[PDB]
Amino acid sequence: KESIRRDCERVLYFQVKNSFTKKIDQAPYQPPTYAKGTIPRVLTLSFGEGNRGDAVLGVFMDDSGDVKSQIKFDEDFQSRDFSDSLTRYIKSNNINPDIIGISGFNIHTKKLFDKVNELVNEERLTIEYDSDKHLIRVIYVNDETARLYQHSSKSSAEYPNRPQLAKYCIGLAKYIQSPLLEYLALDESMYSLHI
Amino acid sequence: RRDFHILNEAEIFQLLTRETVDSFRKGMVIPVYVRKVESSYMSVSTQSLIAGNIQRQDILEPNDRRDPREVYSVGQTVRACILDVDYYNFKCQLSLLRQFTENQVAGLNVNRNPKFWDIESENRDRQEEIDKQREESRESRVIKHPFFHNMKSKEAEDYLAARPVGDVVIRPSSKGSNHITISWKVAPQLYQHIDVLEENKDDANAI
Amino acid sequence: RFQAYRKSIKNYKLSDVDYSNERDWIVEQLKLEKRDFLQHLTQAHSSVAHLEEKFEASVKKIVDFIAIESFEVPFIWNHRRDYALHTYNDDSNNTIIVKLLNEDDLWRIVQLDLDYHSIHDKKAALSSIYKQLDLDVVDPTYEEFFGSARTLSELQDIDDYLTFNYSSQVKNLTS
Amino acid sequence: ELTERGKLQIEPESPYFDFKYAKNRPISALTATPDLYLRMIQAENDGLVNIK
Amino acid sequence: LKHGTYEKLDEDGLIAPGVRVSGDDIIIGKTTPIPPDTEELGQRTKYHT
Amino acid sequence: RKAAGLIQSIQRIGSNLVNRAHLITEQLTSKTVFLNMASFVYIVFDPDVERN
Amino acid sequence: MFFLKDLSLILTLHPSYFGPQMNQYLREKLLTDVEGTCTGQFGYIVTVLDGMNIDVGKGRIIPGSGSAEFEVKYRAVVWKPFKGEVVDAIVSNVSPIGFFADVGPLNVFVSTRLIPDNLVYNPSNSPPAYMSNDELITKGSKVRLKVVGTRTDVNEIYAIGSIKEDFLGAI
Amino acid sequence: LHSDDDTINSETVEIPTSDLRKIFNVGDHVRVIHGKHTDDTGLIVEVNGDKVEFISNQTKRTVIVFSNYLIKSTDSTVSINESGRFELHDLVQVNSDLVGIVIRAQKDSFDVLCSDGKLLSLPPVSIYSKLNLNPNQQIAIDSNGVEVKVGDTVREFTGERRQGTILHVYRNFLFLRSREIVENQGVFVTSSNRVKTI
Amino acid sequence: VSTSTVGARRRRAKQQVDDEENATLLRLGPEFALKQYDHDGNEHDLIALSLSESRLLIREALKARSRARNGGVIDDDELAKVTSGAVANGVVKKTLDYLNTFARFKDEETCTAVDQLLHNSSDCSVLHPFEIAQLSSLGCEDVDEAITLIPSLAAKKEVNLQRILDELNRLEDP
RNA sequence: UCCUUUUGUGCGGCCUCGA
Repeated sequence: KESIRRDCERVLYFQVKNSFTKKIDQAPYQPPTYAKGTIPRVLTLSFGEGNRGDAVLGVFMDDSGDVKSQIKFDEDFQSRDFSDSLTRYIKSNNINPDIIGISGFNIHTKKLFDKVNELVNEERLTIEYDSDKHLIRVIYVNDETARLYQHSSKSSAEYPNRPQLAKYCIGLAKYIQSPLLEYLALDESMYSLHI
Repeated sequence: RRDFHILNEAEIFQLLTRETVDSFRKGMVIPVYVRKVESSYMSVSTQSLIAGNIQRQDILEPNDRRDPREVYSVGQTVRACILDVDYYNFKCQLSLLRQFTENQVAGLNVNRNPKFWDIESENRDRQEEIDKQREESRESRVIKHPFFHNMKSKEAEDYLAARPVGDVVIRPSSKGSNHITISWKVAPQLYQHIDVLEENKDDANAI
Repeated sequence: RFQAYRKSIKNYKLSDVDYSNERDWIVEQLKLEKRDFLQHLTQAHSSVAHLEEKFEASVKKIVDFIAIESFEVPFIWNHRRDYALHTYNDDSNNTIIVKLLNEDDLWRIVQLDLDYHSIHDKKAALSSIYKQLDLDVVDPTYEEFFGSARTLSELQDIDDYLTFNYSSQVKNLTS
Repeated sequence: ELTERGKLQIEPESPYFDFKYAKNRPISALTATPDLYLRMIQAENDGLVNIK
Repeated sequence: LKHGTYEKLDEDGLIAPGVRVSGDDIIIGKTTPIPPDTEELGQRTKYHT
Repeated sequence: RKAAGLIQSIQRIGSNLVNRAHLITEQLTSKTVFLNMASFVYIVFDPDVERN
Repeated sequence: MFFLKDLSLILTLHPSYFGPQMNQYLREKLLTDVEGTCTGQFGYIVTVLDGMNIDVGKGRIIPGSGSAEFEVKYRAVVWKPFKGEVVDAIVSNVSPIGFFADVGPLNVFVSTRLIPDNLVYNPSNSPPAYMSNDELITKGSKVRLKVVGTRTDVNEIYAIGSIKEDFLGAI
Repeated sequence: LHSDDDTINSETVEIPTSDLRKIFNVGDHVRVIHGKHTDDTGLIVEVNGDKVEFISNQTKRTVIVFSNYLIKSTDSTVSINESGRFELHDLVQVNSDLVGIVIRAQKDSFDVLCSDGKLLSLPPVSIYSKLNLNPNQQIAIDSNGVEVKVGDTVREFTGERRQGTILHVYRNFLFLRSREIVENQGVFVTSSNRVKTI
Repeated sequence: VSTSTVGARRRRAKQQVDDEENATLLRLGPEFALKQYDHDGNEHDLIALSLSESRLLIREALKARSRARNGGVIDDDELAKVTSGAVANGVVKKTLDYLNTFARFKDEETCTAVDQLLHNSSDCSVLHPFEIAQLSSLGCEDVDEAITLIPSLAAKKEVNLQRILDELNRLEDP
């Protein structure tokens, strides 16, 4: 019984190790016409729980890892005003995203994803390297590390004047920019993940 | 490193709902919160906010002919069985029929091979569990009457032995609380037990 | 990480004979654990003779690196990969590379290296107990099932045998 | 085999229901599915079942 | 807010003459400002001030 | 623990590591530890800065 | 250590049970509420002597609620450990921080700082054990330990033992 | 003062606090006054003069704190209010596909009972989120088909035939609170199909 | 839950050193004092019980309850299952296992002889009942061993400890 | 897709009502 227990524990150990290896083995997102491993410029959006009251918060991170121009939208995301505000925000000369990431707490995030994707496709919002032109990509972001990041005291000390949802957006953008370092930043909390 | 992983339909569904595509699939039975009731369709919302739908052929029983509005009401919660899942649009179809909601109990593919599963012990244990679910509670009956005495048949005969012919005693019947046996002395060491059936009883102890 | 692994080891520096026994024990353990892989290797590469001998030599070289040179698994995997694979030219002059070991096997070799020292301590204690027994003539059963013993369960069985059959000497040294 | 605790508490919901009445399972095949045997051991530690 | 009704008030917060009033109904609408809570976490038009 | 000691040593010498060999010549690390870690830590080389 | 004590319990009965079987129902309720319980003041109550012939007296009707309150006095066997007492035990689990033993229903935890150093914990052993040259203590092995401290909970008791003194350890 | 002479033991002496050092005996309940391990209680194990070692009650592990930071408090009575982000008996999302209910709460850790019955001990930061389910979602249906809401008492019919009052609802699982199950402070997990309403 | 027959004990100002529980100092507290009172208020002595006496009493009470519940019509498992309460069943099972694996005297007559020897003896007329229970329970073999395990017996040197221990070993079934 | 709601001051002074 002891021998079979030890053997099965070894096999399960190697299976868990392989699963975790599959989890953390991810390169940063490669923008088109750029060499693999280049850090992209990221814009992340999330209204939170998707309720009536909840507003959409955006965070833009450049390729150097510096958070720039956090903004708050003060209108219903299903209206034309939100679309106009997002179009003005993206087309601003000081912001040039390579990818747009979206994540949330429930199925209402699908409406935001579809709205942003339809707006990007219709307005033809292309990547601004400031030739061939490519539209910005809109994806769902796995928020395994963002939900623990937003409550961490390190994040709170880093950004004292920001709410939790802003920290969630920063966590999503950091995860897009470097998944490995975001997993490392969890420290003892990474053993509680679903491996 | 490998390229950045992009979520597929199943991963997006698991991300947004926290229900895997294994624990939410065809044939499962879940409780759903009814939201709309119409003549031909019914719209419900599950626990994880996935919008369900049930059609006229799946609301009412084949022998039923009443209108769907009379049968269910908004705000009520019922059990339903999944008939289809659309993992991309977060929509599902359900059925409230008895054949789907209740009969499908063995939802797990347990390998019940006779050489690999103890079938007979399982059957004996399940039979004993049904024989324990058949257990019931029971208690004596109390009646207030001058000629009523809580005695057995032989006890009533012995009580009537000391009394002359024609005296009457009343005792509870063995056929149930709805029956009363009346014993009267026909002759010395000869007694007749007559069972009386009670109708329109106000209570078990009542007359 | 090696210091953390070897912090519990009372004495890590083995003698030459004990080190050779350790290498043989790790080779046998890997042969037991990787039976299906060795069967696949033998079946699918029948044209090459004595591949299992090359596997034994590779495992011994990896054990040599880990124990004597104290190389960790990433360094061996990156800069010592030629000792973990075998190459040959077929009849059609086809260059064929066969991967005998992977990174998980290197980690398993590290684990077996850590595991064997408990067996070595138990065997040393059992041999010391036998020395204090001081038999006039060597017991053939003891040496027979002590030379071939490779798990601590069999060492415990030999310990039980010795404390039973020679209980009087144990009592004298000291139920 | 099931103890009384195992005879009662082993419900379909429980993860131990997979091996409630298992038999004739060879040792050689246990290493292919380590989770099954680990769940058997953990059920044994709870005092529900006995591995024979 | 109170449990009474507010639909009888006008734009200026005052009821008009000729309107029927029952108990508890609101006849004068007045508000005082309050330093807003952490609702600047995002409440587009529904943060109390 | 070795990483923190290495970081503190680099910050003592000037927070800049010119060459891989300086992990040995400046006594920052021992022989076997450097032999393990030499090819897994790198120093970004700018040709415009180093014309020689 | 086991003792005989005269204990009392207050039992409240709902008026729906005011029948001829009131005494026996009170007896079974008392048995279910006393047998196996653990009170920090007394220790562990294992059995109640003469459990079918306990006097219950006359219940007092609580004003304003109708329910009757009964004062039931009984004699029961009670076990309670004491500080500085040496008792036998059986090891139930082995861990690097120490070993857990069972003294009847009570579970006693002994840390390594109260264990002699020669009894080195061997995790490679099958089963894992705290072993010395002449001593080997594992799961199911008889051990004699001395209770040093007792921790009282709401309905539980936690005891801490030690084996560092003489005439202790393996037996 | 305490001494071998009886006549000395019956005398009271007033002594300045500047020349007094506390005496800590092995096996005494002591509560930490101040430090990183503040409000931790347990039993003294080793007294190394100035430094005292004791097995904790909350973390149940040995902690080394200086003797100046200890007060002999025979009972813990620790209140966990104004800490963490989780009230007692909160239904907390552990990770992506794991959930549980807080059974006991501590200053820097929590005890969580999973839906399958396994108990976990985690730091507050490692918990994924807290499930604030709506009241309509917090409704289940018993084996008979009768609706059962939070606060409705139900009693099983399968298995051990236990009884409890509904504390939380997650999918088909009902978290019940009971008086007689002292093992987990009354909290035991059963599916709604196993219970009948009273 | 259950309340002792000893009550009152109201607030005062003096503090005593004979308040902490300690087996070595023979300070068993007020609820386990040498003098007790029954339901009638009469004088009563503290009743200690060795594992043999406790095992006999629990077996007798359990079999009496089992016979009574069965209409007056030996296995430890069935006898434990007679009782009600799953936690109670586990507790009585653990006590039955502990008593069985450390039963020094499994016979009624041997236990009676042990109790008579430990009670009617002139030396034991001063011995505390807790000391008697500890001696009959732990099964010590030496005077020095008994003194080390039981510090209270060190101050009572007027007891023929060695011959009593040898008689206990003789009565103990090998 | 939308619907969604909750509570009250304190302290004095004066004038009255029924005995």
